[PDB]
Order: sequence, then structure tokens, then C-alpha cells
Amino acid sequence: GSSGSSGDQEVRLENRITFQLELVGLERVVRISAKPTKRLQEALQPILAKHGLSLDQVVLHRPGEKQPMDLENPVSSVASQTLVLDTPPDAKMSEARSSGPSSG
Repeated sequence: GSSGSSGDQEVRLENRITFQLELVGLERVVRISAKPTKRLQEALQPILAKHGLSLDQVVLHRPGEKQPMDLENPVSSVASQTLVLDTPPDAKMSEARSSGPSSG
């Protein structure tokens, strides 16, 4: 047992930033590295094109939000906490394969 946690600080940093992504659909935390200046869409561009995804396919939005975050924003603003990825309800061309059906 025994658990804990630590805090973080926010100071100016002119260098490539990185962040984690929540694979809701999947089950694992991924990391994304890219320049801060760049946007969330331009930084994911080489990620979506490298993941067979798209900017109009995936959806970025922190854990416990109301609306999907704007990629237009610089990753420099998404380099602290872990984000969440809401993949589309359909994917064929992609790495790995682990999904199940559902009903109600």
C-alpha cells in the first residue's frame, strides 16, 4: 500500500516540451514530444500522419472537461498535465489491434 503525490511548477522554458496522452480507447499512457511554439495540431501532424490518424479523426481534451481543447493552442500550454485522446468509433489502418463490441 502507501500512496502519495507531488506538485509541479510553471516557469518560462525555451526548449522542446513533451506531454502524455490518454488512450481512452486503448489502455496505456503515450508521450508526445515537440516544440512548444508549434501548435497542438501541427505537433500532432507528425503524430497523426505517423499513426495513420488525422486532426479531424482524433479529439484532444484534458481529463474532466466539457469541450475538446483547441489544437490551435501551442503545446507549450499542454506541457504539464496528461491529456486524453478520444479516437473515433472506427479504425482499421493503425498499429496494434485490441477492441471489443458493446451493447445496451
